[PDB]
Amino acid sequence: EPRPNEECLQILGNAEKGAKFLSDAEIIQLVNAKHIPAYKLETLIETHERGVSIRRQLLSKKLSEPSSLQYLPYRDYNYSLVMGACCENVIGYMPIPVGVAGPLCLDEKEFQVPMATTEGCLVASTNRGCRAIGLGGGASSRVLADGMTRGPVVRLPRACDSAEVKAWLETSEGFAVIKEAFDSTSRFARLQKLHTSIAGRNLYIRFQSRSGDAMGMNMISKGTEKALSKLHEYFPEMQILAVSGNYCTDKKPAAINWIEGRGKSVVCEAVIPAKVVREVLKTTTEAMIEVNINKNLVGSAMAGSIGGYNAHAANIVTAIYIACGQDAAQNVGSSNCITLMEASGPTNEDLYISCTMPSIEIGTVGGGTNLLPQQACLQMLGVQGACKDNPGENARQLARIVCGTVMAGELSLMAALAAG
Amino acid sequence: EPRPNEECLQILAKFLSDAEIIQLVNAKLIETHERGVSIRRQLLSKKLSEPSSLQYLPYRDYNYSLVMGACCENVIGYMPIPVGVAGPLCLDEKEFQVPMATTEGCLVASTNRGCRAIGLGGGASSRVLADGMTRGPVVRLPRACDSAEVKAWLETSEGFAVIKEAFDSTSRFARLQKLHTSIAGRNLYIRFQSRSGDAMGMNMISKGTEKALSKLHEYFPEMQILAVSGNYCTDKKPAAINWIEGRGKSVVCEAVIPAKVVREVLKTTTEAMIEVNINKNLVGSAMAGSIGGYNAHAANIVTAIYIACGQDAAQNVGSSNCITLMEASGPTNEDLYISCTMPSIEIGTVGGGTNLLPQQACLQMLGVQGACKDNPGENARQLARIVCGTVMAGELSLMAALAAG
Amino acid sequence: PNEECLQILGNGAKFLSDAEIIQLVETLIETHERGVSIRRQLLSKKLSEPSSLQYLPYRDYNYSLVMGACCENVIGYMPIPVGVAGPLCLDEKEFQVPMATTEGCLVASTNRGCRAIGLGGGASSRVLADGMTRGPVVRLPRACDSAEVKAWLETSEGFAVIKEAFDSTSRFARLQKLHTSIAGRNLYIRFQSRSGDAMGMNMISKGTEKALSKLHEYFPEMQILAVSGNYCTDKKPAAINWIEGRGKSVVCEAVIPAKVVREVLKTTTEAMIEVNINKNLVGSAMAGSIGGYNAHAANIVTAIYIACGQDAAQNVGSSNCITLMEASGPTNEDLYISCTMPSIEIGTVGGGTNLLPQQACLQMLGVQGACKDNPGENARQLARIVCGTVMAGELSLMAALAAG
Amino acid sequence: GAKFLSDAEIIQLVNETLIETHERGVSIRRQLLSKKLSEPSSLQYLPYRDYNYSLVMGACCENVIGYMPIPVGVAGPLCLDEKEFQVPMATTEGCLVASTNRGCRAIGLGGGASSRVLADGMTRGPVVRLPRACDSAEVKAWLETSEGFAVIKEAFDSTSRFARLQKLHTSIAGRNLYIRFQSRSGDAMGMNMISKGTEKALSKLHEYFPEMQILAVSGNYCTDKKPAAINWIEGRGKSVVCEAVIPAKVVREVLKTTTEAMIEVNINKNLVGSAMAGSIGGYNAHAANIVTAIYIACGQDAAQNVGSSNCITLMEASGPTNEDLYISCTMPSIEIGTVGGGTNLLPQQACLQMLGVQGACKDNPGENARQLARIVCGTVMAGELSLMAALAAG
Ligand SMILES: CC(C)c1c(C(=O)N[C@H](CO)c2ccccc2)nc(-c2ccc(F)cc2)n1CC[C@@H](O)C[C@@H](O)CC(=O)O
Ligand SMILES: CC(C)c1c(C(=O)N[C@H](CO)c2ccccc2)nc(-c2ccc(F)cc2)n1CC[C@@H](O)C[C@@H](O)CC(=O)O
Ligand SMILES: CC(C)c1c(C(=O)N[C@H](CO)c2ccccc2)nc(-c2ccc(F)cc2)n1CC[C@@H](O)C[C@@H](O)CC(=O)O
Ligand SMILES: CC(C)c1c(C(=O)N[C@H](CO)c2ccccc2)nc(-c2ccc(F)cc2)n1CC[C@@H](O)C[C@@H](O)CC(=O)O
Repeated sequence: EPRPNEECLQILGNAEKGAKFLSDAEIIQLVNAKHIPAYKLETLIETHERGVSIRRQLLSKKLSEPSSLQYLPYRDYNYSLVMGACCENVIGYMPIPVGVAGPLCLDEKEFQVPMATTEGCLVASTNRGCRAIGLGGGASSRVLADGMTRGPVVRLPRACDSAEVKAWLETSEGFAVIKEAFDSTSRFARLQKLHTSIAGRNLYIRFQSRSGDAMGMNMISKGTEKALSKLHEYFPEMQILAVSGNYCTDKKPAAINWIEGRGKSVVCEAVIPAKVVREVLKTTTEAMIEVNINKNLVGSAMAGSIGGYNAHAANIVTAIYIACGQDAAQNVGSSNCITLMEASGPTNEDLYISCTMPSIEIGTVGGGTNLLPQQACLQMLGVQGACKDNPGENARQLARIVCGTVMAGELSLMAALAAG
Repeated sequence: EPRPNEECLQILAKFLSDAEIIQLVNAKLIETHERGVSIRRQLLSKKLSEPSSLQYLPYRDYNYSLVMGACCENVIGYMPIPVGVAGPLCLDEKEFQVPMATTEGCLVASTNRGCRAIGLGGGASSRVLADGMTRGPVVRLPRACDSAEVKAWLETSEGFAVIKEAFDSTSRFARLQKLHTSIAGRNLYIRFQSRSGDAMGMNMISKGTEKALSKLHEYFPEMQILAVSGNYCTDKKPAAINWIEGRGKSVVCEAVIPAKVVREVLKTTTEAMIEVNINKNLVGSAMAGSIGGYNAHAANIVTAIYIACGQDAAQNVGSSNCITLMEASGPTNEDLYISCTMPSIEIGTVGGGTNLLPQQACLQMLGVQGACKDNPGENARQLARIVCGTVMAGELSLMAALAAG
Repeated sequence: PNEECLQILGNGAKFLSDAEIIQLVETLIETHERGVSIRRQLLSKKLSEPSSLQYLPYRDYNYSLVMGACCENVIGYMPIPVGVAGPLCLDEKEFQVPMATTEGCLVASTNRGCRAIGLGGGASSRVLADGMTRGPVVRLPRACDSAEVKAWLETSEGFAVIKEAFDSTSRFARLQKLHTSIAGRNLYIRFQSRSGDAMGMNMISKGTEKALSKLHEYFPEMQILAVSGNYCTDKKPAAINWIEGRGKSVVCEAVIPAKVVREVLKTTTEAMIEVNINKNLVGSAMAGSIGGYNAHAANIVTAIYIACGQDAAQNVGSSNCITLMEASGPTNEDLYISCTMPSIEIGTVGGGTNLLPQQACLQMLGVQGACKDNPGENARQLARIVCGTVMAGELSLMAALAAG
Repeated sequence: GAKFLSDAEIIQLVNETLIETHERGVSIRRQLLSKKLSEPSSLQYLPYRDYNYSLVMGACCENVIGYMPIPVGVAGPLCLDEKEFQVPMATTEGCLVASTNRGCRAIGLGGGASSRVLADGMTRGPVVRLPRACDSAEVKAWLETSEGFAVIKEAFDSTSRFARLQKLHTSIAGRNLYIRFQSRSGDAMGMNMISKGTEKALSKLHEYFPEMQILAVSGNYCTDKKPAAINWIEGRGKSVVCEAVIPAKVVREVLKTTTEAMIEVNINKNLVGSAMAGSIGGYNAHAANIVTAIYIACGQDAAQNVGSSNCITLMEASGPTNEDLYISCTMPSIEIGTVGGGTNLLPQQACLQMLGVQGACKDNPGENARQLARIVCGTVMAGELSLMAALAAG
């Protein structure tokens, strides 16, 4: 029997009763009367799972089809780590199939690479690329740079004033003061040379710094706030218009990420014997190079691409990112890649391949990497959490694995297009 | 208990044990699909440096029937992505509860705040401006003089009619629009474009493209199909051609937020919002050398909806293309007009990950699951409008947070 | 005098002296050259060094065709050295290409590239498209309204009305399919049309003004914000010109025998291909280039443009070029080269092509003025010559870079 | 020997240095050229007599058959940094000089413009190649150390007095390494000076990495005379900014428009319009018109208008009543000089002398080139003001 709303408020308020005594229908009555907020259903109710169940029932009534959420799962999931960290207004979870592609022979080691995707043939094709690399002695990679960025926009009264601030940041003394404020916000914060650009009285400042094993967006944002506050002391007429003025650039296509790099800049390479190209990849070295020149270079050129000189790097990046608790929206910039191919060896029949990815935004701590299922996929690769002995080594290793797996995916798709 | 290799083969699955099946694989089929995943996980665990790595990677009680031979291979489980709800989104005199699969804290709550501002301001209106998935093969003739001849042939009415007949014959939803061609010496990049009903249409347009190129091969036997995709589509890479010509659904959305609502809900002013939009989304993206990235975080919303609704999440590269504009509005010039224009939303409600039941639950929330029989492509066009509208909600909230500081 | 100078001017200016007219301070003065002299004297007193104008020439130049047409506030002319590179063997013909430049070695290097092409059987070119553009921005009250205008222009009926207004302005005004693009309540409309032998910026601007007035009849709430909303795009870098084309889209090609690559170009075919891939494709890609997949197309375009009375500011878009190179022939030692230039903005009538010195350089190439029997043939031929000469320039410079 | 022989004697012998005199050498080359043209009378109105060919031969042009007169107009005074400039503009486009002159008048009545040079450094961007990507990565890291950069900086700076190497920018593409050398070049544009420093620098780098192959001294990473995002973001040559405030009264009477109309056209044309067109660095009306006209008049490399005209034009409301028009133009890659190339010729030096920037500034190296870059940016702003007013007024 559904009790009145006045009586239900007294039971929940009591210390030795709680929501346990109230029913499903009674809690739904309190939320609709604005006594209890729907987004705090986890804290008020005895368990996290029951809070999600109540929000699903509230949502179902609003929908045109009441049984819409029937096959959206929610039970037996660890909501404790998601609440107040990863998601709000939670109505369940979305299971994404995870396949394995390996072994990927990279830097004299072997990796079993997890790939969360619903695209048919993606895992198996990437697996074929790994097999070709394995029979060809393996791949080698190098991290060329490491530093997450934030690109605020500030505004001085005049262009003459903004020019003065740019010159001030360029002196050794001015940069030293701003570096002191930036680095004071975190243990891993080490500010590199600034990258500034004027647009009239506007000034776009590109802060860059390592962030341990974190992706580092929040850490670099906090350091940027303290740095601009210190700059405000020397220039009180400056106005911080936005902590992100799209000069970072985060989650949008931008030539600045392609040229300067953002996060981890990485390069991989391998040599596939002529026999391996024929038997595994069902093509030739000559055919692979001709498709790479006219698709990945000339084709992308005709399309007006900036940073998209590859076949499907975004497929591999997105799959690994979802599996390993990364920010999947950062696939925009993280998938930037140029794939090159040429002839090699004594008879000029072997296929040299390289992929260069200047802006892989990645981390093994914080965000979705705090969740246990996501940590399982990181644990496969041996990069879960922060490396204490060498800060940033786990995040750098994951970036190398992404670049190497992208190269495996490039080998297989380009071989499929060449053979027809 | 473990039997020899000879005794295990004569019996062979249900009779044998889990330990015996592992011995058969290493020596150099399964009853249920769930059991097949379990055997793959045990073999994988021995190869890893930490054998208990897959402990918290779930796999049991998941419907693998629709995944095997369709969506994923070498399957070792599934990855649960938390789904949240942001709504109601008042769009075209309707109300939508938008599912958002993400692990970024505050994304769903912030998008929900943007929805609240739109709802208190009378709502949003959107229009689909274009619709047509593309494929951009590269072919090659002996000379540039020959590739020019093929370009001119495709430009004639009768030449285009022959290629359109071959293309449209592959599917009942296939309707070939005007071709866009581009020469690079003896190379010729042909951009086929066509509606695909409610499907995203990559497989449908690829099939029509192969038949179209085969027909072109009859008139020009010296032509060589180098690649069915020559990166002129362009699929899953940044490209100005998608920005200018469009790819999939081109969409526009708009709303007017009362000055009262900008102050109380968004904690800012209309003047501050316009100033940040001009200097971040236009001038800022311009200084960064952006093509199509004239927005705050469209990619966050696109990606979250895409994962929840069984889309190709890798297509967020081009689908996130967006320009966000803001100006003063109303009789006192204090209200905030906002528009978002997304020329290349690549989306669908049939095929791929939308065949799975959990993904279909999120599509069913929006009322766009499956193929619309009475009006082909209506559900896919509706989902594209919902994405553009939710992106606009996300733009309002994030831009308000940046302006306020 | 002071008062007497005004009375004589009422009747003429020939009776008054140079110092008298300056005391007071085009149509007032009798001759055109005399008007330039008085303007130079007034300017000299304003300069910190009045002797600056000493070596800027002005006498004995035909100012009749420049006044009220090509330049204002004229104080003389700037002599640009003109050299000749050729013969350029193009489409079974031979061309002597004039090149106005002050860059040392440019003409001689381009001349070497021509020599390589000529010993290898010659080049062949094709015009792929033709149509100058104008890209206005209009504005409707809402995005729902701008979408209504876009759909209306896309129908056969709505396009027919706008095409009729556009085509009524000029003989050569023939409107091709429109290319529109929405940005909220804004609508950017790309009008395109051939323009005979003229570059066609004034002709397409007149057709666009009439087209937007006719569009306002059907949509009275529409506001023409600007006749150019940078969607053309004219004289700025833009991916739309690269993809859709602007003016003449052209391609050239040639096979250079292996012997010619060694003796004339002092390099090999293999060396040339490796530099082309890693400089013009990969190098330009790393630099974030849109349409700049070449060595120095801009050098050749600019030089020919100044010599032949073109708008040299249009080298921004006209120099768009992708240069490709691969192995060729039975032994795979011959060098196949092609250049593709999708947006050569060019003309042989109007503007600086009305001046006699500029017409001399056009007459060398056989493309001066309008082709009567085949309208647009002279402008198309000049675009083919530009693309062919660019290819000559690519061959020589790329060979110099490969050899080190 | 050559002086005694007639014009007709040398021409019939065939069917540079031997002629001795310059003008007669151009005359003989015109006659040989005439017999190859379908219309030999084409050269009639192409002038050549009475021109100083002494500075052109072996410096600026080859196979010379005359000169091309380009009309030069004057737009001014341009009130810039408490000074006044009469800006020469070589063009054949009707109304360009007069429109630019109107923009100068609007700036003059509004108190004048102010400019600042933000950066200075011509670049060359060679491509080198190591055997593997691991090797090219090693060279990148070596150049990034303080000791490695010091050795390369020593070889670069030894080639010239003005050669002072700045921080290198490198980019890997597999086994390729693209290295962007940058340095001031006094008052010269500096393409020749930076190329010589780059050659000696790569030779020193080869001592430490002998398997390195210099594929090309320019690998299109400079980037010279092609559109490139690297020039827009990092700058090339002179990076400059200008600004001015135009009173509401001046916008109405001189420019025939309003401040509100000018800002709306600038937002929707120069920002949103250029954005829709897929532009990188083309956020302006016609900076290229002004850059090209000044460049041809002042002996610059006109082909460098590709990168030099990169410009973003911004406009907003200003003043107490918010009715005045603030304008700014930012041009990050003005490639320019007042010594070398076409600036060696006397007519071109006349136009440089009008602006007071001809030749090399002895007391302050690079001051004349910097001043001319400020004048270009300021004149571009005048051109932006006038054309934008014409479009706004319809
Ligand atoms: C990525 C998967 C794997 C793939 C493959 C592929 O790799 N196939 C090989 C050979 O069958 C393979 C090998 C082992 C196991 C299974 C399959 N072929 C295609 C494909 C389809 C239609 C079409 F018209 C062009 C390519 N795709 C989908 C391509 C898309 O995800 C990005 C693509 O569109 C990006 C681009 O190339 O522009
Ligand atoms: C949208 C999310 C949640 C968000 C918000 C945000 O929406 N905040 C408001 C106010 O707190 C809010 C309102 C209701 C509920 C919860 C939170 N503020 C930031 C943020 C952080 C640091 C920083 F330096 C710049 C912005 N972010 C991260 C956005 C990023 O994913 C793309 C962003 O980096 C793209 C860009 O603007 O460049
Ligand atoms: C075309 C001109 C003449 C040229 C040549 C050239 O053609 N040289 C050959 C040498 O055999 C030649 C042949 C016959 C007659 C005379 C000279 N070599 C260079 C050059 C200089 C320095 C340097 F570091 C990189 C190239 N340049 C300057 C080109 C520039 O205007 C655009 C260039 O910067 C575009 C680019 O490649 O990025
Ligand atoms: C600057 C020149 C002179 C100019 C002017 C101009 O300045 N006009 C004013 C008012 O009449 C004026 C003031 C004083 C003296 C003489 C004339 N109006 C146009 C023009 C023509 C057609 C058309 F459809 C759009 C504008 N143009 C041509 C500009 C072109 O070279 C680049 C332009 O196309 C770049 C662009 O805006 O996209």
